[PDB]
Amino acid sequence: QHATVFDKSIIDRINKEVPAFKFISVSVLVDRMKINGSLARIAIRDLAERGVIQKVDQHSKQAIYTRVP
Amino acid sequence: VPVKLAKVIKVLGRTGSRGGVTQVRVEFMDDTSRSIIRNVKGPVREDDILVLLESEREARRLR
Amino acid sequence: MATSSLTPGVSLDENGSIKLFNKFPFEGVEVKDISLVDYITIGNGQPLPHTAGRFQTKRFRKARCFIVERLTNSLMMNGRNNGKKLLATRIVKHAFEIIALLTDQNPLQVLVDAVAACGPREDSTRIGSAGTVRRQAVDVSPLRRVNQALALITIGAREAAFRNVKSISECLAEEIINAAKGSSNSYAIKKKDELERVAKSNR
Amino acid sequence: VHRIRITLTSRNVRNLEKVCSDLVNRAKDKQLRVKGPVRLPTKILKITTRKTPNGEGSKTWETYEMRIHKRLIDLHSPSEIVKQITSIHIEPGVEVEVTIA
Amino acid sequence: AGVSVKDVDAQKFITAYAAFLKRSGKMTTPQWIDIVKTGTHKELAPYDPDWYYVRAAAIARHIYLRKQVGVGRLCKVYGGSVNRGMRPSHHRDGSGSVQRKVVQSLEKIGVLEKSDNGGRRISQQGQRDLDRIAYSLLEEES
Amino acid sequence: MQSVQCFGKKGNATAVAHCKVGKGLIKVNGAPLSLVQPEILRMKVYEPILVAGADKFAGVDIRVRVSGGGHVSQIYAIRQAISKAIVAYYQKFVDEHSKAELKKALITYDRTLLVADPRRMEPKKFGGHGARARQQKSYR
Amino acid sequence: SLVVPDNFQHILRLLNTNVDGKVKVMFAMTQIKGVGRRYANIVCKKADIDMSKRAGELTTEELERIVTIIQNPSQFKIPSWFLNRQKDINDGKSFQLLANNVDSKLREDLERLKKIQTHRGLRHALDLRVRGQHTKTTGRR
RNA sequence: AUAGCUGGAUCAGCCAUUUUGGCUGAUCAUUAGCUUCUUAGAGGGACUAUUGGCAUAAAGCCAAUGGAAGUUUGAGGCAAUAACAGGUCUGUGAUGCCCUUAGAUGUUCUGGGCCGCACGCGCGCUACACUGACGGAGCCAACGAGUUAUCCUUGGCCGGAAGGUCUGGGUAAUCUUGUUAAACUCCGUCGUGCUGGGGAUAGAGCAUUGCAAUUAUU
Ligand SMILES: [Zn+2]
Repeated sequence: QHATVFDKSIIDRINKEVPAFKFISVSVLVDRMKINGSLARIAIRDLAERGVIQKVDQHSKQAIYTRVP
Repeated sequence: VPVKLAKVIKVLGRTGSRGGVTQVRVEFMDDTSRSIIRNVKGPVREDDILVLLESEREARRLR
Repeated sequence: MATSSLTPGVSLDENGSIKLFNKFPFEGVEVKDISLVDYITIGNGQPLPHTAGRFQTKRFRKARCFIVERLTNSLMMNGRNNGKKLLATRIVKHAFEIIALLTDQNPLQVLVDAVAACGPREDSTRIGSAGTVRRQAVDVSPLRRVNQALALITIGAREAAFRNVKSISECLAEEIINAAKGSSNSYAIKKKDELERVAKSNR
Repeated sequence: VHRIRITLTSRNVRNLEKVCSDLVNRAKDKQLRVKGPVRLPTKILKITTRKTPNGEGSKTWETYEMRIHKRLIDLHSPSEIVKQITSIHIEPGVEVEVTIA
Repeated sequence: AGVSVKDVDAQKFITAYAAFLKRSGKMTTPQWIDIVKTGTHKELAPYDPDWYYVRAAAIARHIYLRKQVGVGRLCKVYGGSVNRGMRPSHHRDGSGSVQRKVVQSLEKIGVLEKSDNGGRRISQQGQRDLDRIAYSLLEEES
Repeated sequence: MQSVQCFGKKGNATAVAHCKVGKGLIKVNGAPLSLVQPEILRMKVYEPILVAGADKFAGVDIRVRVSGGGHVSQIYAIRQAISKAIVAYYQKFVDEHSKAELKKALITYDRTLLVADPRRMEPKKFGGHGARARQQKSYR
Repeated sequence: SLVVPDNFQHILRLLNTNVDGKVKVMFAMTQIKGVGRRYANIVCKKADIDMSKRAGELTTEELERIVTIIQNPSQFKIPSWFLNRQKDINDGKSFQLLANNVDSKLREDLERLKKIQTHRGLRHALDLRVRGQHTKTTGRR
């Protein structure tokens, strides 16, 4: 099972854990943490306007993102 | 040491009860001599490379 | 130079770079594992894996087919998807770019090394005709080696991604990278070892 | 002012061609804007039925074909020449019809 | 530079024209705001509540690309495969009421005009708006 | 004047072109070559353009209409139509040796661009839905 | 995009049924008997509540207004052609079906069809299909 | 001119435009000449030519350039010969024999039916999920059919596309019809759990077809 309680920890964790890896998508974040799917793409969309992640090629199922360098 | 590549240039025909196994004459590179006959389960054409481990079998035919 | 049409410079730069792959180089990749040359068209550069041509008219016409195209053809399994090449091409493209993102070397080189390492060397055909119904050790041809490697990789990817969150492209990429090197975590390599050990046992 | 359109529908290729040749030759004997033959797409009717009178036997289906060929001809002939050519163009197996307006 | 919608991305243009129509906002959508599934082929409720605007933009572009568009033609081009229960899927047209409502709404806006030989045609204002929105989309990159 | 015409087919698909002298303006049914109905089927259309470059295409204006066939049939038809239109233009209006080198270069890197592709589906025979596939026999 | 430190109060009893706490509202409302998919979507849309938030962050006012709208659908400009029951046998009006009432409506319809002793009634008593289906090969075990 | 192309009476849309226009086209029997693309009468074309090799250096065989064509160019049709104690006397005013014929094994009207089930056997169909489902949007084919009283359907309008409304196109590559299909693709959700994959199964109203739909046509 995957937790979905917004206990103020997930948002801070993902914001400080994005630089750990380069490829960010629903398939890898499920392995990374117990994410139920909604926050999986909501967090990525909310971090898109920030300069942390750079887009490469977006698709309906998934979108490709890379780190700052 | 067990791994030694060899070459096959001719075929002795399609053998085997079911016909799915071919028998061809082999020829090693490091030794131009020592021509052996081995049963190959795959389709073999002229001038094709073979990889073989148990180099001392000298198989004649398959029943 | 440009015309009224947009004509993006990516295509022009690709043509200048001796028509490399979609996003990977073509000049500098060759089969390094011995005993599988003259049967994989690594040098035949094609912008897309798909090629609607004749691949079965001749006895050995299959040997000149593109290795990526043959793998897409192998991925055509599961008659639910028998005939959906666009899905297979997208999955292969996503797997290849993920491999490039993971490791810097050419994903085609990863692919060629994976199929070469997976390809069985010693098999065991059945004598039949009742009796002891035993089996005898037999070597196999390079073309059948590629066929076994492609089938084992595809069936392993389908089994791994049959019921899981991970995508089919990701599972295929994981299988290819795990088969290109020796890590003992590849289902295709396990079947390779199993076929070898049973062949030596009945030899 | 008075354009005569005649039909050249039939199934026998030889007899429809002979009728068409006859009227075209007459249209060339007397100049009437020398409008030549016009060919229309073939209307072929395909029907598939069975061969066995009963239900016993293998699944065999017979397909029959029925095709007809149409041609149209436009002429500027007067009434007397039109009635004359129709009188001489009486042939078996050929159906003709003239539309005035 | 003589730019038309032929050299414009399809989905991006549809969204942009939907937003441009949203600026005017005079569609006056009917009572069935979010309950009609635009025909029998569909089987659930749309997840984008603003699909009326994108539909109107799509019709305007469709009438620009084509000559005449009717209600029956709109149903056959915006229908889809129908899950007829356990039986194999077939193709059925959509509801004509929704398509007629959008056509009437667009004509009230002033983008579609009736013409002879049946159907309708694209208005002069629609053609001018199509050209200007195509120019704006091409020049949107500074 | 300097203009030719040609066509291209891949079975039940046709694409007839009309070459002309110009300075580009290359399009495929209104939309340019860049914008087509599919996205993963773009390099197939781009296959003959990149081989000879765009400098040779800077002196030609061609618009090709496509009608019939599936998506793959259409993209093969249009790329065949543009390729044959270009070689027809360069056969009739520049040196024969230049045409020989262009055709040979296209032949060496040819995804059946120039040569016709006689691919057809065999007629369905009675006894089963498919031409060769048949209903299973209960054998008992 | 939304406030993370929000309020959560697990599940609550509703119409003698349990609504899931940490579950998307579309999924949670299907747990209520008599609720489908389009019905759940339209009632929530007419209730005017944010779709992104799940059922675990709802407040008392929003919960009460949503259920009251469901209790009285036709009064809140909900079209009557969608309603499952129109021109009820007993009520004579297009009454809305619920969860607790359908827990006894099925047996009420069974007694309605059995007391008057139809052919459909004996089919229901004998547990056979009522429509003109076939059971020679199918309808077994 | 029962279909397309161009010129031309025929006009609309702006970045450029008063040599500075590209484009979609609107009408095309208002008018002219042409079939690359539509049609069919006749045809041409390949015969394994052409060398490179086997086979008793015949009959015959393999590979390759050119070409469209090599498998007898492909796929089919008619198909000698006799055999089944095969099927059809419920297609057949095709029929021999047995039986019946008035209280008819004759004609005909109504109701029940061939579809009636605690099962065994078949031929096909549905999903067992993210390769899917839902939702929007760009759109890409062929073969075939239709009214003499009574069929195929367009257009404005009402609707719960299930129907009905009125002028109406069509005796026909002129009207449906260019059967703008599906599959696919751009984007968002369902996140992996027999759940929004899958609709077995039960109930309430809305219409056409049919003396009329119970044993729910659809
Ligand atoms: Zn009969």
